[PDB]
Amino acid sequence: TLQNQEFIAGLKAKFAEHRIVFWHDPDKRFLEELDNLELENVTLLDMTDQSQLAVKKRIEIDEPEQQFLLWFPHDAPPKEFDWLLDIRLYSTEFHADFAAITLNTLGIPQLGLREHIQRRKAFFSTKRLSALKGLVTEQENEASLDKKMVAVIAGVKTAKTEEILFSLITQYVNQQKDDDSDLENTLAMLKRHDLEGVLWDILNQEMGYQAEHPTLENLILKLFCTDLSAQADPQKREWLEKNVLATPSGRASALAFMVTWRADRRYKEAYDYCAQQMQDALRPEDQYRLSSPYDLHECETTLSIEQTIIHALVTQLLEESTTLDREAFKKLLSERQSKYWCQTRQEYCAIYDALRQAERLLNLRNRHIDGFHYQDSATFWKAYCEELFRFDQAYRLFNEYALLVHSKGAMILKSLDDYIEALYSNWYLAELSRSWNKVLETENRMQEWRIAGVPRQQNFYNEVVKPQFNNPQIKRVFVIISDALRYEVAEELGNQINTEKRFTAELRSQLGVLPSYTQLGMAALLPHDEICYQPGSGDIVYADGLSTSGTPNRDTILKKYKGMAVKSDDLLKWKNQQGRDLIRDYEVVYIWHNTIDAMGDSASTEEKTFEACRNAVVELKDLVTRVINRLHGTRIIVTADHGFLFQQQPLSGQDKTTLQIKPDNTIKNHKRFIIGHQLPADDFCWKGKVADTAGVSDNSEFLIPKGIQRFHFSGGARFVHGGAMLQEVCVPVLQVKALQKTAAEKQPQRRPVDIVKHHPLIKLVNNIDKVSLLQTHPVGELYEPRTLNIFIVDNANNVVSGKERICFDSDNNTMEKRVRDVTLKLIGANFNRRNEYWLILEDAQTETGYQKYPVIIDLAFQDDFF
Amino acid sequence: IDPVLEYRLSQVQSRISEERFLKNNGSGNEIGFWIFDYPAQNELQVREHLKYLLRNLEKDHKFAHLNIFQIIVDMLTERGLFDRVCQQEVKVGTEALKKQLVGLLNQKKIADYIAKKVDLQNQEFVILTGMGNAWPLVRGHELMSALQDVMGFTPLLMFYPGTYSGHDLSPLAGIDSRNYYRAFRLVPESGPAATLNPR
Repeated sequence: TLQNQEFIAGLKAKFAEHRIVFWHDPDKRFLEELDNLELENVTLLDMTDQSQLAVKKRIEIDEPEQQFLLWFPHDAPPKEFDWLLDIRLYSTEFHADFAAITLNTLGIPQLGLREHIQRRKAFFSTKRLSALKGLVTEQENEASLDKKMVAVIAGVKTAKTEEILFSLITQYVNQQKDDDSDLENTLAMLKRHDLEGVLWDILNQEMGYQAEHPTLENLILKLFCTDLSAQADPQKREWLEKNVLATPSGRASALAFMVTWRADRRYKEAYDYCAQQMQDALRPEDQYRLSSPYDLHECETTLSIEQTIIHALVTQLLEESTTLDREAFKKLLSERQSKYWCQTRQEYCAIYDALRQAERLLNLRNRHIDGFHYQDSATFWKAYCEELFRFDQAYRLFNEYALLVHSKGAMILKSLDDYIEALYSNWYLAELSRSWNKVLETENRMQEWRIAGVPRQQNFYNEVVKPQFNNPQIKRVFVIISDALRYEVAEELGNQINTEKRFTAELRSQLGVLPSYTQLGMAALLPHDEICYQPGSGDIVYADGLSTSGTPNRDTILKKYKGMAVKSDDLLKWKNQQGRDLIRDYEVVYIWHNTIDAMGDSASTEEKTFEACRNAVVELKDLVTRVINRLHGTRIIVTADHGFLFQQQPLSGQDKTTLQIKPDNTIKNHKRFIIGHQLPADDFCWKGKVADTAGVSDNSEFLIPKGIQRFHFSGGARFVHGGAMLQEVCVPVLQVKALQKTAAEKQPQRRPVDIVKHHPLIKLVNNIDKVSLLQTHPVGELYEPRTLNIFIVDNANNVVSGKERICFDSDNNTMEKRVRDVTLKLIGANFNRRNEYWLILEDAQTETGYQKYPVIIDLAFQDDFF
Repeated sequence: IDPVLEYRLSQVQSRISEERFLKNNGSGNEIGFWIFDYPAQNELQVREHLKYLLRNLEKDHKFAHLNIFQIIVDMLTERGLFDRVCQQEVKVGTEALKKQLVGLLNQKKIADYIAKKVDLQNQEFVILTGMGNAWPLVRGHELMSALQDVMGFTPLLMFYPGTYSGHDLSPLAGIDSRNYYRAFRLVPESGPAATLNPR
């Protein structure tokens, strides 16, 4: 009834000003009431069965004053034959359809915006209506309805052109690569409701984009060109300024939008295609070519910008900037490491220390470009321990960083390796060679054995080790014993831990055994009152008559000081809570250690000692565990047996001037030395009294090449060790106590500290009794800080004692000195004697039945003792 | 009134009595056709103006009358030739039949019946009515391609309900993908030359 009153009023409102009114009726909304209709003149035309040509003719030609109400049970007839379409467009429809369902299913109840929603009649289904209700904010207007109807087609849940664009640009990145068209199906569905006009309109109102015939391809050109222009080459901007966004306010939007696209890693993703689009359009990188590299710290636009700066600096290093462009050399580095492509791809970050550590090496080279010179061995040593190993570090580092740019096969720099290596073989090594010869020529320390101030290796356990008992805690610390170490490990490992706490050190160093190979370094440190060379061992050695090699001998050297030893096969994280017990007298305890020596006399890896500067370096910024203040542990005990070299090419002339008469008692002969009796120096051999300098039971002199010259290449030639100087005999008596373990770490399970007892079995006999936790092995950098929830259990973690919650903060010395009585409360004889029982130490921070060690109790109660 | 379309419509009579129209002076040695894209909903204004122009222009020049939808109605009542070309089946089989039922009104042949209605070459022009009723299969640039078979050198004017960008013709809500160029712009879309009735 009232639907008919409003049908009458709606038809009256159409027929007041249009002679012809449509009414499509697939819903058949007023099928019965057709003649109840009050209209002056109006003729209903059910068009469905009509000759629609002859009824257009009826409407237009035949009856030019007659009013008409057209009807169908479907939409228009096919548009190719829709004679009526021009009328259908310029005229009007009576809405037999009801807006209220749509309005309230949008939320939007609004009987005004109803007329635009009526202009959107073909948009609607319950899904879109209610999704739009999910987005509606009923102070809507036609433009917000438009923007939101865009947003509704676009799948976002806020209606803003940047975010819409982010969606559409997702759909563009799809459409450009991976079998999609819902960008253009969205655009077409926008156009279906006039909204695509509103899209490319509000792309001016918000994004300052226009074109006469726009596409997301053209916008992506114009907008790429914006931040491309803002980051363009300052030497070559203008020729790339001319393909940009339609307005500078759009450029500003586009910069804030591209700053967003960078920062908000939601939408980084569209640079998965811009950097592919944006070369072959103009090849502007090939137009830029020789533009300044270090200034481009600013610009992150493409792979090509980056590769410009690469090749512009590869240029500067085949032009081979020994003479150093220092502050421009710096200008780029950290900025690139922090900038987008670097942040995507670490090998690019490596470029900037392939730079930074060459920036070292060539600054270093410049300041010491004739090699180095100082007045005597003490003043050369003084300068060495400031700096004159940093030329190892820097070369090593930057080559490995260059090679870390190259990590993915990107050899995008290669041949300047051959320049900088020629610095090595043919200059760096080549020169100071001669220079510290002129000092040993000045001094003849050969058989003139004193040097100002600096300490000596020749009597260490006899006159230093037990003299470390000057603080009342001290009698003992654990040793790691290592083969081959270019001294700068023992500056990088410590200086790159100047950041650490009571994990601590002091800048100090001292002079080693003069023949630089492993086992004579070992002998002077084998625990002793005297150091032994003896016949039958040759290049194997002793102290107190016990020897540097063979496992049974190796644990036995130490028994004179209660000790024992363990392999590099075993130390690594050598077995858990039993570590409290196997050791408790041992004034000395040993671990063997060998990664770089296993690259050395392994002659296939001598040419690969830059790969020791990789594989061993990934172990050697690291080392310790088992020491920092907790379950009591105290000091460093490792130091250099010998230094060594590396160089990236076949040798110079200065790399191999050679021997005089080799000694008959050759104790070892080697790639860079010989030990043996009666040898004073020569033009390119240093030769002097090992018997003065070594403190070992040894008559010898030495043969050493003066300068970077060399001998019989046993186990190396580009890697060598043996002779007089500090990439061979700087020994790191840095004051040290603990570090950052990864060296010598792999094979055993974990040893998560050790903790329990000071008892045979964990067996207790007082009515309340001491679990005497013998503090012996802390945390450190693999072993545990874990709070201990200590209680006795059966096999299945079921309680049979009181429980204690335990943690520590101590580093105290002398292994006999260190009990903690965690006094547990005990339950008679509940223990089933056919079954095993244990002290659970929970990880008190996760409280599982985490770990346990063996207990049996059946109390002889207190009165049996007292 | 829209004064811009009323001005452009008054320039039908101005171009007709100016030299270029009846002398065909684009190059002169040409069929002197002309172009008149107009705002698509202004049907009534163009129809009624040309119903008036049939009464007014005989003060100046010689012509006759056409009605756009009447010319179609005079030969069809529905797809019509569809219903008639159903006869093709026995003659050559179902291929020609189906292609002639589906692929309707090839526009070349629109020419002759207007030359039977009006002596086109003897007129200075012909005036249309019903105008933007264009949505059968007849298209503006196609009608302008067809009638040059029979108009001779006599001018024809492409009244079209929509736009012609100086190249792309399009009616109504945006249709067709085609151009016309032998015809001169009677008055273009744009500039003060498109709007010369100030106060």
